Amino acid sequence: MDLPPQLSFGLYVAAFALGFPLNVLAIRGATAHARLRLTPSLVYALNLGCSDLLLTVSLPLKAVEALASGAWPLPASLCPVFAVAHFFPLYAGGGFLAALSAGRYLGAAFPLGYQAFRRPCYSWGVCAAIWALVLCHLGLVFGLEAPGGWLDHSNTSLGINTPVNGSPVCLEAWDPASAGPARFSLSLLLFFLPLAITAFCYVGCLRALARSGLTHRRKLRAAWVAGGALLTLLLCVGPYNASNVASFLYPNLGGSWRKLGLITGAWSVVLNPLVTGYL
Amino acid sequence: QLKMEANIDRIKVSKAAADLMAYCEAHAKEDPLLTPVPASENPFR
Amino acid sequence: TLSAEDKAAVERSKMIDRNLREDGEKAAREVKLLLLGAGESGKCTIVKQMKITGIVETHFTFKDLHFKMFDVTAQRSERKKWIHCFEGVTAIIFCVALSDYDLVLNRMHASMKLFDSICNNKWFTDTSIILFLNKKDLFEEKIKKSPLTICYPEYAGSNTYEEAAAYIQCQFEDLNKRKDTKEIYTHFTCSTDTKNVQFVFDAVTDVIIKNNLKDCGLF
Amino acid sequence: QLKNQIRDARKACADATLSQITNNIDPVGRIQMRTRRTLRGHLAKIYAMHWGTDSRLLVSASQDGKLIIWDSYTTNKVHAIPLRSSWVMTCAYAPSGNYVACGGLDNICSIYNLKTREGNVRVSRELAGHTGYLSCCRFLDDNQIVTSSGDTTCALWDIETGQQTTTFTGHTGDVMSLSLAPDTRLFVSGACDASAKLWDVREGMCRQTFTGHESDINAICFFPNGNAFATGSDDATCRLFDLRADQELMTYSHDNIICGITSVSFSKSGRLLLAGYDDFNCNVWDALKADRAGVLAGHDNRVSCLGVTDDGMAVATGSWDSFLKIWN
Ligand SMILES: CC/C=C\C/C=C/C/C=C\C/C=C\C/C=C/C/C=C\CCC(=O)O
Repeated sequence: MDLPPQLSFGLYVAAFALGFPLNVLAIRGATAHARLRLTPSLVYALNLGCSDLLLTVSLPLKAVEALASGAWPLPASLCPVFAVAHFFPLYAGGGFLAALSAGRYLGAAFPLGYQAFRRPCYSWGVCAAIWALVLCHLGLVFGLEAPGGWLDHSNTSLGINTPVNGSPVCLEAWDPASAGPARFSLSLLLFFLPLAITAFCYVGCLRALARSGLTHRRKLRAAWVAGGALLTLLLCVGPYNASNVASFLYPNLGGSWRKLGLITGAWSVVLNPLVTGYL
Repeated sequence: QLKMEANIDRIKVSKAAADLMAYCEAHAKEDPLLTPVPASENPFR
Repeated sequence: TLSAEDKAAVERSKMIDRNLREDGEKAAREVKLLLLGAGESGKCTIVKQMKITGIVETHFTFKDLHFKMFDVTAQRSERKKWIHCFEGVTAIIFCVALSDYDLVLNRMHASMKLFDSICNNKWFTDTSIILFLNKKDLFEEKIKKSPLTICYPEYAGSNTYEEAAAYIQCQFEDLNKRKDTKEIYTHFTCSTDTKNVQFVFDAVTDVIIKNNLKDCGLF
Repeated sequence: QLKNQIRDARKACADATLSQITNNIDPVGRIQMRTRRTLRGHLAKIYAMHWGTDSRLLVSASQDGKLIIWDSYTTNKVHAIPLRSSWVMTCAYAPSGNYVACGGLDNICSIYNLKTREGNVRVSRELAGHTGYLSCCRFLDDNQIVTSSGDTTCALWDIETGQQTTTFTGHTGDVMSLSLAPDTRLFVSGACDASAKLWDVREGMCRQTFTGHESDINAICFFPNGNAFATGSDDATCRLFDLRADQELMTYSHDNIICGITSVSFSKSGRLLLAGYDDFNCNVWDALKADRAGVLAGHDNRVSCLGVTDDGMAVATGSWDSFLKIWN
């Protein structure tokens, strides 16, 4: 039971029109907070805001392609650019959330050491490392798997694969059992390990707070904030990776599952600032 | 001390106000705040 | 900066700025505590235990952590004029003489009034406060000898040490209106040296954890 | 009896108000000031500042434990004296520029010699003898300094002798601020008893006392003429007192302002006065019409102090944040 194209287009437009003002307001608030004083959490907030803005910029092409006659209503020259702009933020947000959870765990379980090592330079360096690693992984996978690479067929187009007729969007009509292991490895290394790190840091912070003698209200507020962030990350990223691993396990997957996964991933840009916007 | 404070010479308030007004108007030109200063020779700009 | 004098001035300014940055980095991780008391409690017994004008400065390091304690017993002036200077301190150490309830300057009432005044200050809302009750043995001897009803006519019950100490602690703790964002670490002073410094270190660690959580955004 | 006679004499001398005399004056237009220079060397809240004689170098003392002399023309720093006590609330600059004094919770007005043979700043004297928090230190000459403490008294010290020579007593409340006349022969002190007393440098007794404030006085400053001064209290008002008239001339207050006043200073000609406020705002009042002329909202936390240069080229306002602004 695939969703009608009109409903998909409408929900994409609504999601973009709600996310964009919230995203720009969150970015403005983060910049205003950083102007007075710079904090390690503010760096992650600014990075998340930039990723959300990039995702909103990439949204309209997907929104207009979601129609029935929307196989590829755009030039193919910038198709890899759109694919990167749509794929990078999904893992970038998870990486930023994992880094923030690690920082919170370090500041809670090891307060003296964290205070002695309070340096925004370390946060900027780790953010740059995450950006570089994700970009390098995406580029290597695009070269190895997508057509036009060294291991790809010579008689092919970069991001275009229409063996029958027409012209589809990048990764919209990917050939089954072609980049299955590559997509599975990307999903693992970009979400499952960050998810495990985030869960470990969350449970460690909760244990440290329980062992702490702080006020019950402060502990409850911190636990609620951490749980809300974890629930946001789950409900925004997990379904897409689950669909990817289900497709990798056996090629029987096909139909509206990919559309639902993409819609859930697009809901991230509109749902994340609600719990982490620093308004 | 209060007796010494009481035995002092006091002048009219109007004369003192007139003197203060004359002092304020005499140095109005010399004050760089009442009259804006050009940036050509301003040390701070 | 064509002139040599201008270059020298710029270099001196850069050196001064780097020295300021180094000093700020050094002082960022340094922990300061404030010592307060009413009447004879201004001269706290912690410094005397360690041994055996204006602000008195004391330095001691526990568990590789530097602690600074300031004594304000010599500042016999208006408290509100200079109370805003002691802002951003890690914690405030309050010492109450439990054996001063019988003595009249009334001493316990004055201590409670001063505690209420300092706890309700607009500049001390974020700062945590540590409550120390001294002379527990003297207090128990006094209540065994003299009745406690004189100090608290409303209070009724037996004259044992445990319930009297609990009642005093509750009456001291319930003196703050903001019970959500303010925490009080009440304690009883004992002859053991390790217990007091351990409690102070635990309170400082809790304050540091709260500050780190606030910085990370969990507040 | 004597107080009643003094009040009757004050009432009789009040022939007319200052507003009636200044009615014919054309009102001054609105003035806009911009922060020409910003100083960010400090890493903690500052409490006092004082300009130099040449109107180029100024000294500011902050709570981190040291004071920095700033060259406002170039914004670079020229000196940095690490104070022994981190609790400092006052600072002073010598008229000759050689010496710098500071004081705080510790009852010491430490004096440092900027000019030394070895080229390194060193402590020249360490004055002691006060029993209260040192509210303000001010230099009379190269060898005379006047300090006001929290013991409801003021004293005159000698740098070479190291001991106070003349002491001033009579204030009911703690003295908070003081200002020096241009001829350095007489001065006032603003205590917490809502009163200001006029003292003598030479013989040292209070000729006249001024009352009328509803709260403790935090700031005080003489008129450029030297025959009048303005006071700033915690009840959000500024009163211009006249030495000859021995009574309040004009009051500067408004319904909008309810916050206290930290620092008060006059301009070069005395036409306009700048007063700090607890809402990180500076109001440029009119000394003759009690009308606001401008608002300096360039600060963040609270305007701790502000001062005007001798030539009146620019005004510098300190504040509890690490940034210092120069307004011109
Ligand atoms: C694709 C991204 C996947 C993982 C990304 C980064 C991950 C894990 C980082 C750290 C956790 C455990 C240990 C190393 C210690 C690290 C310092 C990192 C952060 C804290 C900085 C701060 O918030 O102040």
